[PDB]
Amino acid sequence: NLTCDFNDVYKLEFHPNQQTSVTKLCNLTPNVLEKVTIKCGSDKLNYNLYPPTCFEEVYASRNMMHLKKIKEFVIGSSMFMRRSLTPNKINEVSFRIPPNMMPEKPIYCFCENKKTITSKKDIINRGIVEIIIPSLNEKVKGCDFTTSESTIFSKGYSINEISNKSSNNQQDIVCTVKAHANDLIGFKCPSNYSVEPHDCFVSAFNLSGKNENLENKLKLTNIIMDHYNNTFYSRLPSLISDNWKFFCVCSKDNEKKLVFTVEASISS
Amino acid sequence: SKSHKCDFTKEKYLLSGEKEVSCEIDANPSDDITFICPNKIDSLCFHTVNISTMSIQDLLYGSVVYGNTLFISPYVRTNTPFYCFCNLDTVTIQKFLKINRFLKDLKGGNVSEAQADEYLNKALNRFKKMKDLSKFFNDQADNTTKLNLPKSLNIPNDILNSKRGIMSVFVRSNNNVIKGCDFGNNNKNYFSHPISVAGKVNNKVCKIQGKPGELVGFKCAFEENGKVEPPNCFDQVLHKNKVTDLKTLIPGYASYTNKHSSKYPYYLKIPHFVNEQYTIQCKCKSNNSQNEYTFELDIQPGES
Ligand SMILES: *[C@@H]1O[C@H](CO)[C@@H](O)[C@H](O)[C@H]1NC(C)=O
Ligand SMILES: *[C@@H]1O[C@H](CO)[C@@H](O)[C@H](O)[C@H]1NC(C)=O
Repeated sequence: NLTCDFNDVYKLEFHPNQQTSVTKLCNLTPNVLEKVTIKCGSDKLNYNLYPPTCFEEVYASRNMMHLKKIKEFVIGSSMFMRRSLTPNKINEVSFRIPPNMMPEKPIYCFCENKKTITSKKDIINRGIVEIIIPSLNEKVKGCDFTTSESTIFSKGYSINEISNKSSNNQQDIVCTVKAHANDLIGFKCPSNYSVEPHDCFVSAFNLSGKNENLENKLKLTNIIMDHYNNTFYSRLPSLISDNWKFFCVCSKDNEKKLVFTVEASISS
Repeated sequence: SKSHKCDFTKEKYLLSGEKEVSCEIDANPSDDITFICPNKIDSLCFHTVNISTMSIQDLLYGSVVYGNTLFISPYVRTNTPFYCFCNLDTVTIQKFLKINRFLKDLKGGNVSEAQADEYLNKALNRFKKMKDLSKFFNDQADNTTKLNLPKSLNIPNDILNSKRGIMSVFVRSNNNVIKGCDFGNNNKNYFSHPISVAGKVNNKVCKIQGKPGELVGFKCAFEENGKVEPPNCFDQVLHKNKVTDLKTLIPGYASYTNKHSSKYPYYLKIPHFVNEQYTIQCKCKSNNSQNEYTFELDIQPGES
């Protein structure tokens, strides 16, 4: 599927009398906002992942050089999950592909099965996970509160704007994006801010205010609410019934409110 | 889960016709009703209610009341009503009418960018306004007969210095027992892990696993002046045997607790996404060593 299982599919067991190391490849080409997953090792399979912090750390090439950090190599990446089954090692990892405006590029994470044979040597059934980051052509209709020169969103804000040194913290920052059907929307907030509501794209704020309309009016897909990265993404539906307006708030005490608001025009 | 409110501050209720003003509310389990009365009479809601008095924990076991809000229990057995009377004394009406005007806060085209700004900025302060009101109400003690409002509403000191209101609630029954620990000796078995039932409970620790999106919790043995460790559970928990802010482990969580004592249960709604595995705990603390237990929670990664 969109998972590179190395235990129950793409099996990395050794065949008998093995004396050389082979390398299975699991190439995936996801679309933006989709979830990729690596299953490797278990309580009955002693496989280790490289880098053990993948996907938070990945390799930029299949040859395990130029190790890089995904927060900076693939801006926008979200929903990093890590699940363990044997103690003292984690075996199922996953994350959500972010919007990209630059050319496609791969990221790599390896998974090795190692054993010493009898001179003597050690043989490895390596499994390379090759993910291609899709390229889009228009930036996301959204707000980046972490930079005025965002590589993901259309509107951006320098920190001199979201801090209260020049303006008082009573005048908030309202970022309106207009968008239509099948459009990517989202926002990113700085690290120690909190997003209200907890499920912004499942529940937003009505323009009467303090209202979580739970979005029966606008049914959004590919909803991503990463509260660890304050990165939020979704896509408006195939058809817009009526024009709608909703908003969500990033808040931090003694700071301005950073508010993301969308007007969805009727589209088909 | 819907959220109900009966605000007797409104002119629609203060300048009404008959002498018995009545707001009616039909709730369900895990809902939350809020009651804003200028001068609470008879019983003190939501801690003590009027039957035509009883304390809410005996009527609807598993409920929590914080500030002026009742989080209904995530398990009710029988459909039950409650009543809370509010004495609108002539000048209490007049007094708040003078404060409600000072506050002064469906098909809008909003073609100009600027008028769209005003409607949103208007909606933004009602958001910011209500937040600071529940914060001030939570700081309030449990025994409070006279409602007061937070300063920095800028309301004048001159304004701070007939009708009878009755709000009546009915809440339905359900059958889904609480995924939690009940550390009190009673045979009602409202929780997944009582100690009246053997085995659920070992070495004074109650070990529960929680999945993303689930609501779990615990309720200490009842006493009037008990405490929880950490004092701010669930907002601060024990993690790796040190007091950690829960927001650093599972941001996006919700909680339903009482900051002033351990009398009421403690509920944690695990967020829609937790990224790692996390073991956390909170402890019941008492001058009675037989009433002290640890609530250990295994939070399992996933999505929802
Ligand atoms: C966020 O808060 C933590 C804890 O106070 C602090 O250590 C960290 O440096 C803060 N980060 C930023 C970007 O302010
Ligand atoms: C509430 O009760 C406590 C004792 O538990 C008492 O000290 C306090 O003064 C009371 N507050 C009011 C407003 O009656």
